Amino acid sequence: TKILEVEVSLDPAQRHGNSVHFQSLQHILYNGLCLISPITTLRRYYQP
Amino acid sequence: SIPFAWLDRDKVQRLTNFLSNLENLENVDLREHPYVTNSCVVREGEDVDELKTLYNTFILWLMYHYVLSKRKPDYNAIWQDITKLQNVVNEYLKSKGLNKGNFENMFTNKEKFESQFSDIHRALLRLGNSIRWGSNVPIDTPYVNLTAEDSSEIENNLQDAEKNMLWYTVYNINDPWDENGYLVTSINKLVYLGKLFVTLNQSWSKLEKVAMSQIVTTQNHLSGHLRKNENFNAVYSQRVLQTPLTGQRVESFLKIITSDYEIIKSSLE
Amino acid sequence: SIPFAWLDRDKVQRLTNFLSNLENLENVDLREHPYVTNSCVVREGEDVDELKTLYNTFILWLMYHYVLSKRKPDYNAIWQDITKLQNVVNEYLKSKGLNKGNFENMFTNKEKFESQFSDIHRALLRLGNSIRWGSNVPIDTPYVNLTAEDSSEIENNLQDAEKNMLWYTVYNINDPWDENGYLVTSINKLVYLGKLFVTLNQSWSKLEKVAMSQIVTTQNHLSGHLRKNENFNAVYSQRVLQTPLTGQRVESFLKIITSDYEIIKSSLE
Amino acid sequence: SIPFAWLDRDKVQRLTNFLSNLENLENVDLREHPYVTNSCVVREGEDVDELKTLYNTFILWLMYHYVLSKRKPDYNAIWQDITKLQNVVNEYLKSKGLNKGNFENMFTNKEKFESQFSDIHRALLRLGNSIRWGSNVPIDTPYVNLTAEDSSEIENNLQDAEKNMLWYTVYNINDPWDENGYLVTSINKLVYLGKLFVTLNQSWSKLEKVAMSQIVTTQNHLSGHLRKNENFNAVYSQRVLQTPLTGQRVESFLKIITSDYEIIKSSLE
Amino acid sequence: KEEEKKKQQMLTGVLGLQPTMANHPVLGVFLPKYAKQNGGNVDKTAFRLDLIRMLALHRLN
Repeated sequence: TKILEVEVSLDPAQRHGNSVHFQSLQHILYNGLCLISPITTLRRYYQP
Repeated sequence: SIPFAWLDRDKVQRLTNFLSNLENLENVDLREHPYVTNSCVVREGEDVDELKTLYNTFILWLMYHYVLSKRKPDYNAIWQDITKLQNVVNEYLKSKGLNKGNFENMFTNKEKFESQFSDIHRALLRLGNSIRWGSNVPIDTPYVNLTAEDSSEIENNLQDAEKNMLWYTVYNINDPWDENGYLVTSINKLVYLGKLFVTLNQSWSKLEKVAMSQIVTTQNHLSGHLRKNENFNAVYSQRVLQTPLTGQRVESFLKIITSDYEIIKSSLE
Repeated sequence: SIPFAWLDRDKVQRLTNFLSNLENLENVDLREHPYVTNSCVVREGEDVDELKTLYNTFILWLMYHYVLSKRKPDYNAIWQDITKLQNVVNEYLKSKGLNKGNFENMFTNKEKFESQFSDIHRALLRLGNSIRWGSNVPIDTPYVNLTAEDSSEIENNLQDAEKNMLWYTVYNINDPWDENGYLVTSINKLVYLGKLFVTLNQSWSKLEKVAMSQIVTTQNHLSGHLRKNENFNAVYSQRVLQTPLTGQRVESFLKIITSDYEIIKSSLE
Repeated sequence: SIPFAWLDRDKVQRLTNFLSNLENLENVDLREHPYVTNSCVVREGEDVDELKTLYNTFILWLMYHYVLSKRKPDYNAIWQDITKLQNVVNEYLKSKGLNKGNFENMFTNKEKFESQFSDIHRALLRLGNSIRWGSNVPIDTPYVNLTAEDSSEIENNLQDAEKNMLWYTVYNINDPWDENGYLVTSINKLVYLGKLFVTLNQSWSKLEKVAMSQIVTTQNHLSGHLRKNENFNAVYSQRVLQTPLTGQRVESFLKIITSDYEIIKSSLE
Repeated sequence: KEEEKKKQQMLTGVLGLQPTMANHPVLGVFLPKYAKQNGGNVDKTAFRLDLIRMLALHRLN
């Protein structure tokens, strides 16, 4: 499982007013999974 | 025409085939083929080695420098494409739209005159611009322009051109699908062609310096070994084979030693 | 390298020469050159053609699409001149004077947008104004330009490009003797370059689509023939040659199928 | 080495002499020489002929089409003189003598309109009569250069071109009889060269269509005869000889049928 | 003879597999391909996972 950043800017209609250099930062959990309940057997192999 | 009748005709054919297919076989360097130097070796043991190997390797390095200066390809054909890409693409990049790199165009011309370290600096300053255009926000990453598979292939092509500057291939970087633009591919072309051009020129200067160092070393050893005799044939061989050489006098010297080959093979004791 | 099959060294050398001089010869189409396919067919009849020619024509179409993708020239260089001509001449004439064709300037702004097929539609309607300026009291004239032999040579060049997209030559229609005006010669330039660009992209996408369709068809027939066996080598050949192929995938798949040619020569009976 | 199915050396010499002197003999058409067709027959009567004369004629029509296609002369050298007359004489004559620049010569726009040339020539004959006698009504002579006996020689020359479009001649102009020198003799040369050009192109397309029609017919009959045998090399011959052909496939298919005449001589029963 | 030692060394490096498992078809076919690798810096774990997924592909009842 990898972290990936996303450097993306806005739509152009919000890019206009001195938001040309803005850079929204999006972290996306590539190849990971959601988790809902405390994992006990596989504590060695699963990182929250 | 073609000295050393006194060697084996098989070995003379070996040297003829080597000097005929030097531009065809890979790793063009006389150091990298020691069986040429070991096929150069003189019969009847070390007693005749101790004199004739120096003359034999002397004519080997002379012919090697000669066939290099005769078979050097033209590099102005690839510098023509470098100048074309640098002029057209950079001027339409900057003067046509969003002119910021006026000083950088100043730089590209002033460095295109005669500087190579500055061509490495331009490789930096154009990788910056290619990362600006290919993914449209400025950030820095080292040495990678695009396309990891072709990046692995370009190292193979540069090793091929560095080993054989006589027989080189231009890669034609461009991509049929359009995942990065025309201008990004043009910067890819210019970076690859600049590295190729400086690779060919520096490998050429390396081979020419090695060849002249070997020729001067063989002159010193051969004159020091022919110093002993006071025969007229010996002193005439000294006064012929003692003269200094340049890169543009080696052809006349090869003609002179070919014309006076009989008196120096008689002068060999 | 150059794995092909159980074919003769003669036939391997033939296919070597053909896929090397693909950009050299004209009318580049594997249907138009059937000698490649009967060089591809395997010795000793259909008892060993019935699987091996399926594999071998599969290898032909893979490496044919590979050498197309590796040797496509970049037609954006001619679309750059299309943008320069269409921008500088057309919009600025119709703005500087005769301020009625601004609807047609919105049309040529959408022509500047990458909708080439619909863009080159109504090149007649944007040629009629060039007819009006080349000859007074505007009539309808033939679509290719004013000089008769240049008009025929344009069509000859377009047929040459349509046969061989990989090797194309611009015509450079400009003349110092100018009975025809400067701006309408720029319009002639724009029409010729637009036709050249759309013709190259149509023929390229045509042959690319044909090659990919043939690759998928040979995969379907070859998997259907490999279906029956349940040995591990046979089902591994099924799972390798069953993998989906797109144009970005085909080059990595050619590397994969070399490293699996090491087995699937022996995996085939 | 021009491979033939089952022939005598006399018949091989006859067919090779026909394909060598195709451009030398008159009445260049394969249907006009029955002795070639009679020499194409195979020995041992109808039981051998019913299987093998189909393949023998299928050899001969392919080889005829290939040599005919290869030995096509350039038809642009005569159209260069047609444009030299049409551009320099008639346009400048109309601009000088105030004939308001009729574009009927430029209705061709290229050497593709083999239609309406007769109307162009009728307009040229009216212009020639009006130049020669100032106030003429249209009169019913085929050449308005005021010519009779060389008109008969011109009809003879056009018949000779119809017979041999591979090798052609251009006749002359003459001036013991001087009426209009640069003008109506150029009208004669333009009319004669137009009729010669359209005759060469129409007879060329006639022979090419006849040859390809006979090749497709022999494909159909020969594959219908060889459909029955289910043997290995027999259906290998079926898959070789089943391939469809056009005007440019035929060269490569001739190479195919040489390299498979290596086998399909024995493969035939 | 050196190639056989490379094959056997890679076999012991993968898992320490016994020759009884070396005779298995999935091994018999892939040990030669694992010979033309692992001379590089690649990994030891990659070969274990590769053998896992290939042995799995083999056994689809």
